Amino acid sequence: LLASGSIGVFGTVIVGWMSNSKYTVLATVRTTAQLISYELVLTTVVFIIALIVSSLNINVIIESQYNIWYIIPFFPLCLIFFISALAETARPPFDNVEAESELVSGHMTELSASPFVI
Amino acid sequence: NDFYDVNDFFPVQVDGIESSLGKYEEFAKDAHEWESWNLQNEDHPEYPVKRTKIRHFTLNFGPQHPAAHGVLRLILELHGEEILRSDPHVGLLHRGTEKLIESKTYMQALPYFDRLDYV
Amino acid sequence: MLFTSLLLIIVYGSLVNKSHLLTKLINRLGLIIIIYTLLIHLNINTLENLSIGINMFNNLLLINSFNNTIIELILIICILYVLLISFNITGLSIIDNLNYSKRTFIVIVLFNIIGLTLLPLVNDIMILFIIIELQSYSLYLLTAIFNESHNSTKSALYYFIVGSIASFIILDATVSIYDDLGLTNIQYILMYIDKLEIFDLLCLLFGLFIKIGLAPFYSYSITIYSLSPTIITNYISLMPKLSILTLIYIIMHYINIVNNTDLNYVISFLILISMFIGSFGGLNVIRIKTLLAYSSLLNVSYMLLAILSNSNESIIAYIYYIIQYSLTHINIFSIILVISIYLPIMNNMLNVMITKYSPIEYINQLKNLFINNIFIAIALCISIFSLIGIPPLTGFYGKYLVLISGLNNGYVLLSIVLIIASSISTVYYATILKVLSFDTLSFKDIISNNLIINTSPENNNNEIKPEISNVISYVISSLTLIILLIIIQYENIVKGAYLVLLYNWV
Amino acid sequence: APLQQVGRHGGPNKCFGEFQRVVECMTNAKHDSYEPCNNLKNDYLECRKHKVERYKAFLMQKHAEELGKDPEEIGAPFVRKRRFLTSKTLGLVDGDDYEIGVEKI
Amino acid sequence: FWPMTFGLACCAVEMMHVSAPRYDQDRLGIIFRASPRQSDIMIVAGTVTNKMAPALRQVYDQMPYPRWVISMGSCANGGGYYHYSYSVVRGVDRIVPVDIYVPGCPPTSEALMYGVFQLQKKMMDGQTHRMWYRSY
Amino acid sequence: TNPTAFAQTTRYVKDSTEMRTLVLNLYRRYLRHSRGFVNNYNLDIPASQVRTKIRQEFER
Amino acid sequence: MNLEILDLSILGFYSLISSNSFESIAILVATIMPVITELWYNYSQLFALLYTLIYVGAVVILFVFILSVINEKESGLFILILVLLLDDLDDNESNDNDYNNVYITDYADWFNNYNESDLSVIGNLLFTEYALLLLIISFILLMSIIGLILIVKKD
Amino acid sequence: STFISSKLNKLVFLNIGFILEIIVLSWLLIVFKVSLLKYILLLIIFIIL
Amino acid sequence: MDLILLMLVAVGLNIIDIYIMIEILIMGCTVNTIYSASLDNDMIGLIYSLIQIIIAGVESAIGLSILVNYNRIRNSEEIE
Amino acid sequence: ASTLTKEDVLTRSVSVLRGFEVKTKDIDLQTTFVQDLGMDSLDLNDALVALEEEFDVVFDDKTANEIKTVGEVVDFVLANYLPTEQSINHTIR
Amino acid sequence: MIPFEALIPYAIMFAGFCLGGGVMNSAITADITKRARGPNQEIKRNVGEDEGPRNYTKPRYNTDQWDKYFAVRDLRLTGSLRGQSDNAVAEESFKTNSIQPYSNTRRPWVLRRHIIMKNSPTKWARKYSSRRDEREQEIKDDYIRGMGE
Amino acid sequence: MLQDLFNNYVILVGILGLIFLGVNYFIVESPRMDENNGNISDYIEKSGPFECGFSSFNPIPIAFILVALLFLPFDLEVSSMLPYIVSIYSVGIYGLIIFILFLLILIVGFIYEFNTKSLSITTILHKKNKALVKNLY
Ligand SMILES: CCCCCCCCCCCCCCCCCC(=O)OC[C@H](COP(=O)(O)OCCN)OC(=O)CCCCCCCCCCCCCCCCC
Ligand code: SF4
Repeated sequence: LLASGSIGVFGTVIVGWMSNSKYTVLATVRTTAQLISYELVLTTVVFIIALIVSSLNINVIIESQYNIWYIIPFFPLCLIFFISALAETARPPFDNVEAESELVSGHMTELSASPFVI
Repeated sequence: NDFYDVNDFFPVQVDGIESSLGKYEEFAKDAHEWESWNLQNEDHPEYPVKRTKIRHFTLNFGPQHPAAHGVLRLILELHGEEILRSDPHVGLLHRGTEKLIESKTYMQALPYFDRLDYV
Repeated sequence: MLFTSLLLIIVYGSLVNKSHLLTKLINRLGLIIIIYTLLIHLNINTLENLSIGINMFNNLLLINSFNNTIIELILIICILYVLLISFNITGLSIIDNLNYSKRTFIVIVLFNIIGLTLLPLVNDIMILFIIIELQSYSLYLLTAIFNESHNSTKSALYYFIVGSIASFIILDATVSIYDDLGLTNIQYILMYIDKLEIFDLLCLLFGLFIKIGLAPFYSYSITIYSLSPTIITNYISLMPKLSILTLIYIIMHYINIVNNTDLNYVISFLILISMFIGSFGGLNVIRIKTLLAYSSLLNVSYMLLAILSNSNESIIAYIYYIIQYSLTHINIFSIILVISIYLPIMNNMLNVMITKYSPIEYINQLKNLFINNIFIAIALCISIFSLIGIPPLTGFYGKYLVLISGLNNGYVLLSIVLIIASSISTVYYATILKVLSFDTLSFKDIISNNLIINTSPENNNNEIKPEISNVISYVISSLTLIILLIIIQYENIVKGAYLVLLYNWV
Repeated sequence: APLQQVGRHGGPNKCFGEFQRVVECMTNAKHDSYEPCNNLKNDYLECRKHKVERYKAFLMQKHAEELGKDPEEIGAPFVRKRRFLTSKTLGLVDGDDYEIGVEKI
Repeated sequence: FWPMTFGLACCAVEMMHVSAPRYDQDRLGIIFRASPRQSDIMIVAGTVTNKMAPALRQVYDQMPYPRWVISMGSCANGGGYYHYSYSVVRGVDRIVPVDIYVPGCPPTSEALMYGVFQLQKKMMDGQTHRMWYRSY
Repeated sequence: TNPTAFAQTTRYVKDSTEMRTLVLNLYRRYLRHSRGFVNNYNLDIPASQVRTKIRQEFER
Repeated sequence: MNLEILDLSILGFYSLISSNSFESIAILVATIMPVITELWYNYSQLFALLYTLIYVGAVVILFVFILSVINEKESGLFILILVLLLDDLDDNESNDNDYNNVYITDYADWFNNYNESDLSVIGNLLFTEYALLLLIISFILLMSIIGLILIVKKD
Repeated sequence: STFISSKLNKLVFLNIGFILEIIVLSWLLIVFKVSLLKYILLLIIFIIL
Repeated sequence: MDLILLMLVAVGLNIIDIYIMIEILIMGCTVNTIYSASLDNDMIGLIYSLIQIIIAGVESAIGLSILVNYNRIRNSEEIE
Repeated sequence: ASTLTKEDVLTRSVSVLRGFEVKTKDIDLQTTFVQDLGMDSLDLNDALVALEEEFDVVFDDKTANEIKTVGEVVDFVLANYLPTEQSINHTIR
Repeated sequence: MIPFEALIPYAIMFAGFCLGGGVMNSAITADITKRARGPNQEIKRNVGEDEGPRNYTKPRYNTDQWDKYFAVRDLRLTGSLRGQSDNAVAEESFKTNSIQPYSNTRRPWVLRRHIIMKNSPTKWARKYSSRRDEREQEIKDDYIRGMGE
Repeated sequence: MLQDLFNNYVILVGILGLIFLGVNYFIVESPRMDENNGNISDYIEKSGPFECGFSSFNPIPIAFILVALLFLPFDLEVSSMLPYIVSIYSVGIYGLIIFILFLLILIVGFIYEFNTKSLSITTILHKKNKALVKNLY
């Protein structure tokens, strides 16, 4: 699950890196580090939960929460997980990649029709 | 100039360059191939490097931008991200209201003022 | 003691304010750490007990009396190098303040000593690759420690690429060995020393040959040494060979069990070719560091003949040679860091650009050193005479002992070439002596006040003002008399090398 | 001494036994030389790559070619597609030949 | 119906009020976009000066088809109050083709929505593909 | 506040000869950038005519 | 139809013709993906995922990060296909014919009732048996943090 | 010596392509049988000329 | 075919292209180790492969850092 | 470095100077611009930039507003020719 | 004042998860159960009159190496990877249907076809040098050279 | 554990990629049908950048570079915690103490890069203030 997400990160930065538009090519160096920086936080949080159950299986983690939900012992990690999740999808308030007031559509200011939808 | 541009240490006098098989001038016509024979260091502060005057990254924060709540052409000259110089190009909404008021009576000139600050 | 103190220096250096006095004082903290390391090492480690060979850390590291000799030598030579950065090499603030502009200099050096001292001890292919990277990564950082310099950064980029290919060859040989046997520990591989492809250990040597600058790979080492600052070249051109040549000797010790002749012919092909380039190469050069780069290659060629022969006299030849060559190397570079005060100053033709990184860069900048400082000129003369091989200096006994090991094993062809190559190289060692002194009598009575040393301020005009700092002068004098007067205690030293064993026993 | 040849479950793997018998012989004190352990060294290499046994398979393939022995009648029956390990092939009494389910266990 | 945020002057204030809570253009599927690539409707809301005119043509050319242009207010329509000025284009239809003209100074928010509703009725009347089968 | 690129101070000259040096200097500056004028403005004519028409307006 | 051959022939075709640094970084990604996919099937699924997590997620996007920093500036069809065809003919990495033509099996056994993943054993040995290898690695990582800052940081 | 040293000076130049190519050539010494060394010794002597 | 050194034709003409070839070269070593370890059912080979992947990452970071500072050293006027 | 020579550069100076209509079409080192060529204000300055375009060189206003003899220009160019800057990737590879 | 028009999309997203989950839980359970009824298609489809209530088998997760040995062992007994049977004695076909898979041990395709990954000091000696292979071929030869004794 | 159901999913997603691209290419009206003024190629006005209307023509901070560069050492630290996760029980206290030591040495790096403030962008170029000092005679 963490490996698959990091392939998507590579997909995001490639959009602008093949473009000469200043707005589109602006959102690569800032896009790259934002996803790079909050990937360590998201990866470590997943590993702490995996450490509490000593399993890297999704099904085992869910079943391990029968008597207690990990929001009660690890509430701070849930805030940290949710904050990190916002950055990885580039959602606001971590919106600086595709900021309309700052960089218009970001990488999508050069995208239209099917490349925009996908 | 317009298109390109070009010490902390003692000026050291080196005279009499010689190797084991002869002196410099005896092999100076071949030393263009021997790169360990280059007398021109590339770290000397006086090293002439003809570098072009590449203009600073100049973004056009042009009118078609949500930030430009009118018609603004903001020209930003920056080093990296920190802004060095900014050149606002106003006038994209110049309609010559001041020229038009002079041809209308005081009662007709009033509506020209609701259209200065729209809000 | 080394590792624990390194963490304290890392944290402390990042706290205190950036200044030259504090940077120079922290460099004197490292000089203590290296000294403390030697006292703890010599206390527990003894020749009499390490003779059998002792496995450490789950057999990953194996230590014996041959490796133990070099660890103490490495620590000693690292003390003499840190004395340069920790005290004044000239005393002129303009030239010296380069050594104190970097706070991580001593930290990276302390990183390397951990890398250098553990490499001879490795006993697992898994830890061989890790340790060789710890040493290799520390050299690239030290080469680029002066990140403002264009030549220094260009050299580290060249160093990183060549070393990366060198490390890949080393990594690939170990993988191939693991493919055949499935074993990682070197002792377990020795059980199958007759059942594995012995040329995969040769592919391992081809990687270690790149890192010591052996022809045909010599090209990058000459370029690197002639571009880095003289303080940097003084370290990176000697230290890697101290710890890699010890490792190469051990790997060749295991290899000669099966006594494969094809392996010896290829290595003799490289030793023979390197002597040719190491001798004829330096004939037409103007840069001193390029000259000492070709000089270094020739001495590595001699030291490989002792390694290649690999007998009981080869331990003595290698152990003695590696010690005397280090002291000679330190002595020569220390002098070049000092005699830069006698350079003239312009008040023209050939437009020679000098920088604060290599103030002494050309051989003819040694001109008239017999006049400006006669005592230090003889010290440079004695050091060069040792490299030539004039008896009864230290250099003669290195070549004499190497020849014994070489001819006792039938390397007649290589023994004659090394004696031809030694004489050819004497031409360009003699040029350094020609520049030092030969124009003395024409320049004897000259009106010289434009030297760099003449820009030093006058303190009192009543007290005596020595021209050279205290510590650097004592080091130069000590190593010059040790080079010169080895004949006095030579018999004890050589008999002190008969005892260094590598599984000889009985 | 360090562990070598550790299985994917933490225990000794297939060829650890052979390697251990080699170490016992090499580090033994009653041996004058390493000659007696030469056969054990071959077995450890044999256990890992089966080079001698693969060679024996090559001759039995080649010898049958020069005699005309039919491969289908000297060799052993095999199935290449796992979906067609049908109960007819497995020999079950009333087994169909319809494919088996190898989608999800 | 994603327009392009091309508000120039006081006509743009009424354009933003269409998106305000009371009228809520978004409830009809109208989202203002800041780029021609993602927009198909150009709304000229304000005075088109001579200096702005070449930029307006460039922004128009960068919109992928199909595209429609609405002229809002008297300035865009025919100059308006500034018809006899030395720096005002007397009608944006001298620069780009205009599909519908919204009258007013400024048009009320409902007047602009009537213009948008009128254009949608026209877009639903298109026969782009039946034209191929019959007219072609 | 700092002036923009290629800006100059506005000084009222009082000598005739002084002006011509400025006038002649400025002429090459137009000529020097002529190729860039074509490149930046994507002009359909070679830079030769761009240099050609600059000179005429000075003489006027 | 071992289609893994066709992926590399395309890859081997574009490695001979790449000009800029955009295509050079593309050869990297186009090489890991066959490496990951051929590890996912066949040999080791654990190290296919470790490669994606560590190579693609960590060291590959660093290349494109610095390419945007460095710069972006600036053969014949007969010779390429001739070279690729010549490269295509001889693909036997080893010359033990029996080792490459004769198949082998293993026999399973039930003696291992404590079945756990490979990453369980690797951690079991790395944190106990070879704890020196693990500790030196954190030491090599430590030197890099110091090493990066001294090389790049200006003041 | 003037002839030999003038060739050797032409070889020391900072160039990744040159050093990389030399290294990969040296892998041939592991492939060729050792009895071919003297021919490589003659071939080297020729390219001096 | 590769005995004529064909791989030199396959390496681009930028310093960054050399860095990639070093990674692709080392990648072959790790894949070889994973291949042997799985066949032998030996986890010690998998420990080696894990170290090779981690060590090959540190090598990339240092090399890029040198390359990055190499690039800015030319573009070091900064007199604006 | 500047790999140019005084004799060779004049050939580039001669041929490019041939591009303006003059009373005397023959060109040497001592050929002047007002007398030997008969150029006014604008014709001279067009020649200077044309020579600048050939030599990768830019005159200064001090020199360019005072030139009478050609040889000074050939003196100017040889004393003011620098190699075009090499990019980071081009230098070492 | 709860807006129901605002919650309409959520009730549709709730149905999206339920649609996928409802299908997966039932379809996979039905398929696993049906194939665990007997060794032929005329048994799997039909339900006998004298058969009792049907006991569905839920899909299995978090397996290990014993579940790969148990699955094949169940296959040789019932014709299904998750068959059910508790006969104290197996069929006599159980002793002649053990499946032992034979597969090659060749290096990956990328390791031996990549334009760059295949170049190495030791990989050339494996590919172009006979030194290793002639030495090993001696041991293979001496296997058949020792059958005489 | 069987993964033939997973394989069909990956294959279908691969097929879904070709469908998304081509569905646009088969449903858009022909350029002649809309306005005929040209294809995307010749219509260079439509096939160009967006610069808000006006036609115009990366020296990034070193702090951004050190953010990305230091990502790599801190990533290899996190990825090498993976073996400890699935073996926390069977390594016991011994592997737990080693793991903590493995983290302390890396933390000393965190201290070093926290004290130097390597990631801070800083402002060395601007934001200067001075004291007006009279120089009476
Ligand atoms: C889901 C599919 C994702 C891939 C879609 C693109 C497929 C097209 C084929 C490229 C991929 C083949 C793998 C080999 C890399 C070749 C890269 C290359 O040489 O450039 C290709 C691309 C188009 O340029 P082209 O005309 O082909 O070459 C001359 C251009 N001066 O030059 C460009 O850089 C244009 C932008 C392409 C960016 C692609 C990024 C690299 C590929 C990573 C994704 C796929 C991973 C590899 C999977 C297949 C491996 C064999
Ligand atoms: S038409 Fe009226 S409201 Fe609209 S921009 Fe012009 S003056 Fe303003």
